[PDB]
Amino acid sequence: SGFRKMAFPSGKVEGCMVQVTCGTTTLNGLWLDDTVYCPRHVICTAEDMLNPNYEDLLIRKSNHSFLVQAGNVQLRVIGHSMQNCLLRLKVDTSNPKTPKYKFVRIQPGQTFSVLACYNGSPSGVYQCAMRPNHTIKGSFLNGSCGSVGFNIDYDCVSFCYMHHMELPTGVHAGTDLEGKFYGPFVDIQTAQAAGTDTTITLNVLAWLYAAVINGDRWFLNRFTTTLNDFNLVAMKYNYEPLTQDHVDILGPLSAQTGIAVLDMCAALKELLQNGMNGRTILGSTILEDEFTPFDVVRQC
Ligand SMILES: *C(=O)[C@H](Cc1cnc[nH]1)NC[C@@H]1C[C@H]2CCCC[C@@H]2CN1C(=O)CCNc1ccccc1
Repeated sequence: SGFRKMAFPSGKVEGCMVQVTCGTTTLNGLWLDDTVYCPRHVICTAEDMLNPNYEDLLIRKSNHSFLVQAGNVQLRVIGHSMQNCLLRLKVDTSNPKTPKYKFVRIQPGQTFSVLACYNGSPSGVYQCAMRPNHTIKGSFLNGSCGSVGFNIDYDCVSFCYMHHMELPTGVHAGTDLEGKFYGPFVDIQTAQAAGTDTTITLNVLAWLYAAVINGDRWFLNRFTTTLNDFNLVAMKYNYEPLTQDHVDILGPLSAQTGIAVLDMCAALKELLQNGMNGRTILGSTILEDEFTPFDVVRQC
């Protein structure tokens, strides 16, 4: 019993973290086989950042402009190239701790584990959701660029996020491991806004199932609804529409608890319309939207 934010074990990813320095900037990189990936902004000076022409900045650099350190071992840079908003540095040593891995582009609403690193050194691990507005609500400080987000399936690490920046609102923006930003952002030091966020309805419902699996039942009722009248109320409270595909995804949880999806939906409508009246669900007064159905099943 019990239900916690739970990250994947981070060892496989820890063995890939290195330190990358260019001039006086030090930030993290990811060392897979004979390649190190890091934010290309590592090459910018204070002035360059404002309005960088990265192709111009990079052609001016050479292999010895980059220092890569793996623990206290220097790795020799023998090649460099641009990979959208990442640099790809080729090193003379293949990482012997390279796990089975792939690069995935995470979708809105999906979760991943973040390994926050400073100076090439892992510092903490936590779960985050890709927000509908293509930001993550992380916890990152200066020096954390290059920190990665990942999931694990069996043996295989699926890297999905590399951290670039914090927006003014205090949320975070970064790239996939092909170097393409999530969302409308650019790697310039200018104020950028994200779109208006919305709540991840599928995840809220999953969490409500988790609550029931853990014995929190007060918010259940016998009121029911159709998918359409649920959606009308969702829209009013800035919740994502719920689709039949989403309903289907909740099938196993629904079968496990004996609570039909639309009946839980009726439970959520009531929670949205009248609040909680001083009570908690899994210890929270907030409707939690960063556990997916999969995170619920895997844990409960
Ligand atoms: C990187 O580690 C940091 C991540 C962070 C900070 N708080 C939470 N996460 N982001 C660095 C930040 C943003 C990027 C955006 C793209 C262009 C470069 C820009 C550099 N950033 C700075 O804060 C720069 C601060 N001054 C500075 C000047 C010269 C060289 C390095 C840094």
